[PDB]
Parts: sequence; C-alpha cells; structure tokens
Amino acid sequence: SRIGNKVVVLPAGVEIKQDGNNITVKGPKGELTREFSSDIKMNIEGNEVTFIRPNDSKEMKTIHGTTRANFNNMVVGVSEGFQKALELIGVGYRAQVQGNKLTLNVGYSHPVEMTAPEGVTFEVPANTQVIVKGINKEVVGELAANIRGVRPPEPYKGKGIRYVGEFVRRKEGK
Amino acid sequence: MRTTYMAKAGEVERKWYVVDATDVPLGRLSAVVASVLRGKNKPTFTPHVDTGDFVIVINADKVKLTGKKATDKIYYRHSMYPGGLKSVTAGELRDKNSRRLIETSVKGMLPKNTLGRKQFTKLNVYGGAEHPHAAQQPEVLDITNLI
Amino acid sequence: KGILGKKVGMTQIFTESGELIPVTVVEATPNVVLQVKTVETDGYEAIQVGYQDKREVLSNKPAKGHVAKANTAPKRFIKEFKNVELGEYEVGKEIKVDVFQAGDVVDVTGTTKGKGFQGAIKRHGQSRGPMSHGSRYHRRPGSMGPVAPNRVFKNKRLAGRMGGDRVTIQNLEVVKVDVERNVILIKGNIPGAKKSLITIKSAVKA
Amino acid sequence: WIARINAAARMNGLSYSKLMHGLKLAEIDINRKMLADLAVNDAAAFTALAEQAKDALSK
Amino acid sequence: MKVRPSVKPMCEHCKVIRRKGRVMVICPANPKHKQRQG
RNA sequence: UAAACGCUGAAAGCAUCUAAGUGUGAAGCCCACCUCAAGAUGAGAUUUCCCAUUUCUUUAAGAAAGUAAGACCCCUGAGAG
RNA sequence: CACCUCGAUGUCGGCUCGUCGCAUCCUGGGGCUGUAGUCGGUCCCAAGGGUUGGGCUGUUCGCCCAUUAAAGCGGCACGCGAGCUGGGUUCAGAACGUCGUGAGACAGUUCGGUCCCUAUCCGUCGCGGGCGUUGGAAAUUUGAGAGGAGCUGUCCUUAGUA
Ligand SMILES: [K+]
Ligand SMILES: [K+]
Ligand SMILES: [K+]
Ligand SMILES: [K+]
Ligand SMILES: [K+]
Ligand SMILES: [K+]
Ligand SMILES: [K+]
Ligand SMILES: [K+]
Ligand SMILES: [K+]
Ligand SMILES: [Mg+2]
Ligand SMILES: [Mg+2]
Ligand SMILES: [Mg+2]
Ligand SMILES: [Mg+2]
Ligand SMILES: [Mg+2]
Ligand SMILES: [Mg+2]
Ligand SMILES: [Mg+2]
Ligand SMILES: [Mg+2]
Ligand SMILES: [Mg+2]
Ligand SMILES: [Mg+2]
Ligand SMILES: [Mg+2]
Ligand SMILES: [Zn+2]
Repeated sequence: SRIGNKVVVLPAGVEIKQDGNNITVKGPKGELTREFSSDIKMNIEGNEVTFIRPNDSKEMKTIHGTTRANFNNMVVGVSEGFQKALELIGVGYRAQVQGNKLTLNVGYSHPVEMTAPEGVTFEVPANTQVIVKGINKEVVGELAANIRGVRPPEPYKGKGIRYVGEFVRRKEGK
Repeated sequence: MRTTYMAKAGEVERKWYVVDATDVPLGRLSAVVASVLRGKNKPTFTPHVDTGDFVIVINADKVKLTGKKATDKIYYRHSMYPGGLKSVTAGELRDKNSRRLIETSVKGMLPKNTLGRKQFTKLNVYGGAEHPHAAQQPEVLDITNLI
Repeated sequence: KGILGKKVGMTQIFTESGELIPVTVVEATPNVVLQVKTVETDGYEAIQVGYQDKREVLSNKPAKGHVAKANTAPKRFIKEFKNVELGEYEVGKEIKVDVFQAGDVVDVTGTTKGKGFQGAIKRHGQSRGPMSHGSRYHRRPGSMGPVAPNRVFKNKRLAGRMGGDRVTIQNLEVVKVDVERNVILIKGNIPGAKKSLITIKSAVKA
Repeated sequence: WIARINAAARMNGLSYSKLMHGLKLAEIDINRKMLADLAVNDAAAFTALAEQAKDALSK
Repeated sequence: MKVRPSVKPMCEHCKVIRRKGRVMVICPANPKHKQRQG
C-alpha cells in the first residue's frame, strides 16, 4: 500500500524525455513538463517506470508519493487527457461556447465570459452541460473550479453550476 | 614603556575584496564583512583609527534567508510623524532592493559613531555578479570557512 | 499633450443651449521644444519646453546658449513634460494651443496666490473659540497635544505663510480654443494670480 | 593586544585561543604586549612563535 | 466555521487535520461541524 | 495578501486546500492620484556659459590680485511680503 | 498598598486641537445558520475613512425630540487651565432643615463670591543667513525618503425578474 512504490506503465506510444530535473512526457494529446524532486530516483524500463526513495524518512515518503502521483497524472493526461463535467441547473441557465470563449447566463444581470488557455477546450454538448477538457489535470481542475465558482450550487432549490454527479445537500427552506 | 603600536590615518594600505553572497546566510555574510570593514582581520588594528579594507558584495539578490525570514522578518522605520510606522519584509527587500538589505544588516554590526559610519561607507553592494570597481583591482575573498 | 500659458483672467461664456459657464482665459504664445531627454542621455523620457519670449538684456550667456539649439529667443519659463511621445517632438518644434480641442478634459497646474503670514483659523480652516461668555480664546490654534510625550507631535498645524504652493486642479474642460489669439478657455477657475505661469496637460485620470 | 594577536594568529592559520593554549603547552611565557608588538613589527618572529605553538598543540 | 480553542469531532464523519500550522475539523456530512482552532 | 474558498497531491492505496506545486480573494498592505523632496555629507543626473591670466613663495590641493561667465550692493516696484 | 510629588505635580464638566489601541458602530471581505427572498442572528478578517443637531440638567451619565450608513468602546496626568471657560467642587457673607446648652457643624440644601506669568532651552508651524556638495557659474531635473487624500446616501435600470 504505497503510491510511491506502485509502478507506472507507458500506454500506447507515450514517450518520456529525461534530464537532471524537468522530466517531459509526450504522446497523442500533447506534451507536459514538471520539475520533479532531485531525491526520488526514477527507473525506466521499456514501457514501465518506477520511483525509489533514498530512505524511509517522513519527507522522503511524502515526496515519493507526490512525485509518483504527478508523473502518473502526466502520463494519463498525455495518453487520454482529463475532463471535468459541469451541469448547470436553473430556469434559464444556459452556456454556449464560441471557440475558446464560454458565455454563461446564470441569472446575473450580465453574461459571464470565460477564456480557456491553449491547453484546454470547452465542449458544451448542450446548453445546460459543459465539459472542460485538457491535458494537464491541474489546469483542467482549476478551470472547472472557476466555472463552478461563477455560480456555485445552492441547497434550497439545487440551482447553480455543479460538478456532474457531485452530492449537493438540499435544505427544505420554508 | 608605552611602546604599543598605534596606526595613523593614510599610512596603512586598504585593500579591496569581493565577497559573493550567493546562498550565504545574511547575518553570517554581514558579520564577516563587518569584521573586514573594521579591520579586525589585520594586526595593525587600531580602535580609534580606520584601518579596514573596502568590501564589494556581489549577487546580493541571492543572499540566503533561513527559516521563514523571507516572509516573517520585518524591517520597520518611523517617519517621526504620528502613526508613521512603515514596514517591509526581508524577502521583499531582497527582491526589489537587495543593496538596502545588506547595508542595513552591516550597519547594525558596525559601531554607531563617526568612525563606524565612515567605515560603513567603504561597503558596496550589488545585486548581480558584476560591479563597476574593476579599476580598484579587487581580489576575491572566500568566506566559506569564515561563516 | 501639454502646453504652458499665462493666466490672463476670468470671464464667462454662453455655450450652445444658452447655458452660462465661468471660464478662465489662459494665453499660450507658441511654446518651443528646447531639449529632448532620453533614457540614454538622461535616464528618462521627457521634453523640455520654453515659453514667454524674454528680452535679451534679461538673459544670460548660458541661457542664450541653451536655447541656441532650438534657435529661438530667450524664454522666461522652462518646464519638462513627461508621458509624451518623443518621436513626435524635436528641438525647435513649436507647440500651439490647437493641440487641445474644445471639450478636452485637462489638468491645470499653477502656483496658488500668496496670502503671507496667516493664522490657523484661515490657514487650516480650524474652529474659533467663543467670542463671549468670558472667553479669552478667539483665533488660537487649539491645544498642542497630550502631556505624556513631553513634546508636540509633528503636523500640529499652526500659523505661518499661506499660499504660493504648487496646486493641480484635475478634470477641467477646454471650453474653447482660439488659435489666432493663442487663447484657451477652461471651464472653472485655476490656481494662481493673473500673469502667473499655468501648465495645461491632458487629464491623467481619463 | 588580544585583538591584534588574534588577527595575526588567523593569518598564520590559527585562532587566538589555540595560539595561547599552544604557547602555554610549549612553555612560552612571552606576554600579550610583546606578542602584539611582534605581530605588527616582526611578522617573521610571530610566525616562528605560531609554528612552535602549533607543534605543541599537535603533540 | 466555529473558531474556538477546543476543536473535536462531533460525528464519526468529522476528520481532524492541520493546515498552515492550525488545527481544523472538517466534516463532509454536517457543515456546522466545521471547526478551526483559534 | 488577511479571513475564506480552492485545484493537483502524498505522507496515510482511501481521504486530504499543503508537505512540494499552483490559483481566487477586502474600503485594508505596496503602487496608482496630489504635494514636499539630493544637507539623500550616499550631497545624484542632463543642457548651456567662462577659460587656463598676473606677482611671490615652493614643489606648496601654496599665498594674494586683477578679472572672465555670473551674482550682488544700491534704486523703481508687486502677482510677493 | 502608601513607592515620587505637601520650600505646591491645579482638582469635574465644557471649548480648541487632536493622536493612538481594536475587544469594529457604519462602510469592505467571508464561514455557519433554526440562511426561501427582504431582513437577520453569530462568528472570522479588517483601524482606510466616517462615526449629529437639539430639550433638561454644572454636569459625566441618563431620558427625550429629530435625523443618520453609523450615531463604537477605550488610552493619552479619568489628554489638553504658562491654550480658554469657571457652571460644580470650596474660603471668608447670608439663609432654610437638622444637630448641639453653646461657640458652631452637616448626617444636607439655597443666593453671592479676585483663574497671575513679556517663552531662555527643547518641542511645533513658517522664513532667512553660513558653509558644504572638490574649477567657477545659469537653468532643467531623477526620486532615497516624507506628507496629503482615503467616507457615504438616495434614486433609475437590470426586474416586479430570481
Ligand atoms: K546637490
Ligand atoms: K503635595
Ligand atoms: K479619543
Ligand atoms: K454574515
Ligand atoms: K477603520
Ligand atoms: K445643554
Ligand atoms: K486657568
Ligand atoms: K504647565
Ligand atoms: K531644556
Ligand atoms: Mg463650530
Ligand atoms: Mg521623550
Ligand atoms: Mg465546547
Ligand atoms: Mg512601609
Ligand atoms: Mg520646588
Ligand atoms: Mg479583530
Ligand atoms: Mg428654550
Ligand atoms: Mg484630565
Ligand atoms: Mg498645561
Ligand atoms: Mg436647639
Ligand atoms: Mg451680584
Ligand atoms: Zn461531523
């Protein structure tokens, strides 16, 4: 039971480039780079990569797990990417995307406009559903969190923007 | 017999030293520099005469601040007007005005008198690795063993 | 955009729709760019500007030499304008009132009229003491502070010389521009006595 | 005198405390006044004293 | 958020953690249980 | 940046706003706006002007005495006092 | 308690002038709610600014009237009398109730009752002279640093929408 020890595979044709630090990963979706710690040692097989720590100190255990998780996220994002699904609920709440721009009408006197970075895209399969899709898990989560915070869910009537499937406790406001 | 040697102003030669502050704790750098500026490193030291050597500090922007000093060490100053207390963190000083950071540190360690202020003037701090005092032919002063 | 002029005086003007507005008449004989300052030679970007041609007997050889570059007569007033496009200016170039169009919002700088030595009541708008009921405290500057400090805190405002200070009025309006007469009509009132120097600049706030 | 002796000892590769301890071991009784005088004036003589002190410390 | 010197779990869902050197109790079930030490 | 809210994330297979990494966030903090300000003895910077004179001592960063650029005395005054 | 002051440290309230603390009255940010909305309650962060005009009373306080976004709480010799006032405390006069055989007194009231000082030093607000700033001059300047400012209502619209 240890994320740091668990091995990481390289699916499909994902490739990794090494360096003293700043490991890079490339594949169908794109490229990514993270400056991993200089203490955790990464061992590379033909398709498998594993991580080793010098000792069993608190700091080494912690950093080992973090680096393994970061590297695994990079690989999975490069292979398949990440998506955050948001489901806005409201009488006239709607969303629509013109390229990298998301326009939201959620009851405010003005529409809300959001701009994705080059590494992210908005799907908007319907006017009430949005999907933030990207390669970097951090950026995908950050953009999804910002969209939700534009108008977070409220308990009394369920209105607002929600993460798809997230529990939203509801109060029986009289 | 009253034969103790006493230095005279202008007879003693003051050299020029270059000190690299890269990744050196602020206080330890200041302490060694203060001793050099006072002249405590030379046998001819005379307390009532200036006999120390000039010092040039480079890479002041890379001075080291251990612990949370970068965010928690606060430098205060009062304008002498009511409620005129101003503050700036050591980290902000390092980022924007590193010369002031080193100079304040060294001022604290020099004597608070005419001789001390004159000795302080012999200091020269520069963020970055280059200084304009090549004409003075300064020599490197390793301090790794002095800190 | 900026220019230097002379505070001619105050009058009023009828605008369209018949409204009556007070204006200050500021005359600005074409100013001359006397020097251009750059980052290379001076460390900052600005243009030095001269105004109000001066009789030769009133000038010095150094002053005449300085203006020799611009190739003009000696100037009484010289000031530097910043936050402008150095490319559009060069030594010897002239600046006229037509730089500003009617309806432009500008900041006007001057030197306030001098009131000389004045008491606290006038100088700082402090309150008087009662004039009757046995009061022997009429126009005095109030207490000097608490006992504990054994001193008086700075900024304890007292009597002294009043006026003569550099004052800027922001967001005035250029009511009209008369190029033939080198006149600018600015809605409102501006600091300084008549014939004093005035500095018109495009409002920073805008 | 102590300050001047310390400076000279550092230049010779030794601390003032080490130098005084070494001189005591080596049986040297030259006092601080004479030591400081040598440091300023007779650098060679002070160096010889420092060498003897270091030898005594090593032993 | 209850800011008190004594922060303790109130239901089995309450979890005690430390953020930025401060003790905190976070409960996904009942937001009233949210506590910070101060 | 505060409180607060996070994103990613292990220690602790989970969970987790934090340990690393990364973001939002107040009439507050630093700017932004206005004024003073190089006696800032750390006395800064730019443009322009004058020109290397004479006598005597001593190699003196010497002394005094005509001046240059310029300033002032004095006199007429106020927008200043 | 009795440690400084009895070869004197002026004692309430008010006025003039403020300054500071935050345990925050309004405004700003946020969590929880027995938070539907409008209102709120409680807690957290926040001292930038603001935080009233009267009737009564010497009053502080307090009550009341009418407003305000709010009408904060405190320190500074219960700040500030060589800055002001002197209504009260409190001198000498006189009177009431009361006490005393009495002179007188308060376990109490009421009317009337001298508020001195030309600023030496520091400090504070303004203004000059000298010298310095390394040849002598005339202007224009950067900004180390410092000060000022910092408040807020109502209405319309979004929308009688959520
Ligand atoms: K100067
Ligand atoms: K007494
Ligand atoms: K107060
Ligand atoms: K609340
Ligand atoms: K405040
Ligand atoms: K009253
Ligand atoms: K008095
Ligand atoms: K007094
Ligand atoms: K004194
Ligand atoms: Mg009044
Ligand atoms: Mg004092
Ligand atoms: Mg309890
Ligand atoms: Mg006793
Ligand atoms: Mg006495
Ligand atoms: Mg608080
Ligand atoms: Mg009446
Ligand atoms: Mg008092
Ligand atoms: Mg007094
Ligand atoms: Mg009787
Ligand atoms: Mg009478
Ligand atoms: Zn709970």
